[PDB]
Amino acid sequence: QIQLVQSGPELKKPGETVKISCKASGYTFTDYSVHWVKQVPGLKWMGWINTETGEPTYADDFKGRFAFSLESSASTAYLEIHNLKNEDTATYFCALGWLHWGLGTTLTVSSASTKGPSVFPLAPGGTAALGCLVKDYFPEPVTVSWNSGALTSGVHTFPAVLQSSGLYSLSSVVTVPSSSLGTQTYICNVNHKPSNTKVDKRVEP
Amino acid sequence: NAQELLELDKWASLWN
Amino acid sequence: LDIQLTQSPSSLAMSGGQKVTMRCKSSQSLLNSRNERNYLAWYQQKPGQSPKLLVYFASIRESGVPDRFIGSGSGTDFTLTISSVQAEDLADYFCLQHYNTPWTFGGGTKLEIKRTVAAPSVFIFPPSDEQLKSGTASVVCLLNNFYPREAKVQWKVDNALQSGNSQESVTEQDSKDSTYSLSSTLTLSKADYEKHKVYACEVTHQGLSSPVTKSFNRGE
Ligand code: NA
Repeated sequence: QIQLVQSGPELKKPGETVKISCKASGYTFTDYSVHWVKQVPGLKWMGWINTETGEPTYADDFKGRFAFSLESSASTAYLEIHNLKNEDTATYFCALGWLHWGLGTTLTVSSASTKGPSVFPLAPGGTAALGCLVKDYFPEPVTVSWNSGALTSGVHTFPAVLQSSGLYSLSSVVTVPSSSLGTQTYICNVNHKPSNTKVDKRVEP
Repeated sequence: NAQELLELDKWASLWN
Repeated sequence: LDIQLTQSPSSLAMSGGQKVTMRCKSSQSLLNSRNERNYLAWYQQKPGQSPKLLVYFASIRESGVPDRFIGSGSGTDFTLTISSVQAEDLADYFCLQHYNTPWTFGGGTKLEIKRTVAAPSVFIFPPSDEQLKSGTASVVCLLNNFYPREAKVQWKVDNALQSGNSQESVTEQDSKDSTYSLSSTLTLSKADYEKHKVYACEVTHQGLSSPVTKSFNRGE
């Protein structure tokens, strides 16, 4: 019955403004406060907005660059963050007090523009490890498989890190028998849709 | 009653 | 003064069917004398998902939430109990006080699957020749399938400690063997890379009797 629908993921450059919407349904919008919470991979309360008067109240750490607003006839609350900084990269949630949370909106702040990955080999007891370094792409996500999905056992695709450069990188690795090195091909399949990049990298000793 | 009181408290705690 | 909330334990390794207990301690009473409710709520949060309300007013289970979840306490001390914990309950859990603003969250309890100690299998990868053309070198150290999560990975360059220029990433706990895997990536300019001969990552872990070092010499 109660629903809070947030806008989609945002990609922003430093100094820009982002505007995130929270569309409420299933109850009387103007009777109950909407709160905003920031989460970086714990939770931090940003403040609340009075949905009747429109008056915002900001937590101490969110006092200059942050603005809560309403479009009351649309039962919608807005969060604006101005002069974006790298520390603003996070997931933002609206909430009907403690009762119900929105699905959240992710925000990534980076100087980068769309960019395809470079894919480099991570070249190889009787256990060998091998992999692919998927470097310097933007934005998320990439997908990686091995031998077109035929190789799944022992595969670890690490979560991407947003590097100092503002570009993502990750590695995907797999362990295999040392004796398979001469008798089998290992190819990583990397897809990055935003740049139409598809790379199949053969990894050899 | 208890049920009505719980609803009252619940929603009052969420008020502007 | 701001209400502080202390949540423990920060991590708990469970076995299906066990009783799980986590606690929330507040710096000020959360009991509203006007309605005799405690303004504390408990939430469950799975990776990449939003928090879901489990218990509100400290001890009232949210409708639809399984009866294995139980909140208790009053004033400054609260607990969330999972009476017979299930694999589907693997998640982060946290408390929230909404007695006064600013609202404050406990630091969370992360539930994981307990298993026997497992030493990582360690591998080191030189940068590819192709990458070096770019003017950057990535050196990667892999710690494969270990438990528990705690591990120390120390880079060394020409046999000296190198504590800068590296970043770690860890996988989610494995669905089949309940281990973790970790990468540590050392990023250097081509110039800084070619100034040294020896690259090594030394791994300390509870499952290893002494630290293991994997290394290579440029040119072998
Ligand atoms: Na984003």
